[PDB]
Amino acid sequence: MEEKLKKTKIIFVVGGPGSGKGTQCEKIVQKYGYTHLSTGDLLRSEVSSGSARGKKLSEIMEKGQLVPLETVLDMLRDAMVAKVNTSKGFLIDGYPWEVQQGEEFERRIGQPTLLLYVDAGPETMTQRLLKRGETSGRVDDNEETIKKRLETYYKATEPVIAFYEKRGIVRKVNAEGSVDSVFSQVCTHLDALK
Repeated sequence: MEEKLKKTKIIFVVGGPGSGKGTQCEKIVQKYGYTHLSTGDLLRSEVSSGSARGKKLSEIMEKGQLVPLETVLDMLRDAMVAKVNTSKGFLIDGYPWEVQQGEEFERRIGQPTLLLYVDAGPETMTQRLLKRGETSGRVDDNEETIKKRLETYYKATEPVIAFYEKRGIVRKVNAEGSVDSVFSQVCTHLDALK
């Protein structure tokens, strides 16, 4: 795993819920071929056997809560190996949990190359969460409050992205609009490590 990882580049294609990260994420695989792997589906697909621990994360993933912070990396190291052999690099969508430190992800995988943040929310996620929420009769339908749900999102990820912006490694995409508004950028980050 790692031996290949150290040799391969890691990429994280993700951002804010309702921005449209995933929309481009796979489109990336379509463009360069970065392995599309979410830190969630890793345990979601692992719950089969992993069902031992699956007890909690199984519902969390359904709860929208936080995914295992301990497994995300070991699994992230698990998500790359199966492709590193043929993958120049790989995509990490869904995001692990939280940084605010740095020394953790690379501590398992071994080498972080690029980090993407699909920046939407005040303008977009508010307008997006609706069609996905309201048509379903959800709460995300808070097109008025979504700004604040996104505001509170700042205190969480915002101090992180910027933190990575200091190193100039993270690249926030502008999902503040349509697919192309978010996509012309998703590739900027992908072409930045290239």
